[PDB]
Amino acid sequence: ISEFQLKGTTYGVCSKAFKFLGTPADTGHGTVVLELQYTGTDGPCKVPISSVASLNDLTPVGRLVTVNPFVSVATANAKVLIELEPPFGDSYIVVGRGEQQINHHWHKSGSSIGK
Repeated sequence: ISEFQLKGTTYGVCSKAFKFLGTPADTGHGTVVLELQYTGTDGPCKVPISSVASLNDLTPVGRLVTVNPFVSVATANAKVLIELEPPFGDSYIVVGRGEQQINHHWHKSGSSIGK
């Protein structure tokens, strides 16, 4: 399920220095827990993370549960666990902007993969 203000264009879409620490894992509460580390000393920017049902990142079907995805400071250099909402059947969790990205899958109660 999806709203505007939680995705919320609070700044321009950049991020540069992230790396995965923990790929998304379903909480059994309807959500996934996902962990990154922030691999640089810079980049106050609108962090591109998203939650969709078919890697249709072009129209967000889920949300970012933990926070509005925006890096408000250069001090964001943390190792940081974030919740997302992956919809039922399938989901795809995208981390990045055009030329610079990563993505991960999930499969939950009626997937194309049968779970």
